Amino acid sequence: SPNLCKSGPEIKQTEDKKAMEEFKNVKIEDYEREKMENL
Amino acid sequence: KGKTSDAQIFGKFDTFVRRLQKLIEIFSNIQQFNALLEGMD
Repeated sequence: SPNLCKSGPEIKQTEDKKAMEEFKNVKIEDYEREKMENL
Repeated sequence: KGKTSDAQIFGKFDTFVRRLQKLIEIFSNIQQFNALLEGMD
């Protein structure tokens, strides 16, 4: 389904070409930190 | 125990200690939700 995707929060926001191979690198880190606070 | 104005000050000190704990509790409630859960936050 297209319900899942990348750069989802806002569609074509900031216009970052680097984001597609970096904001992905950043978002798992941001999510990874969240689990370290839980435990 | 030795001998068979000072109390109202001790009461105003207990009230000051009570107010400081209430601010500490509201603090700890915010931190616990951060640790959790979108609805919890």
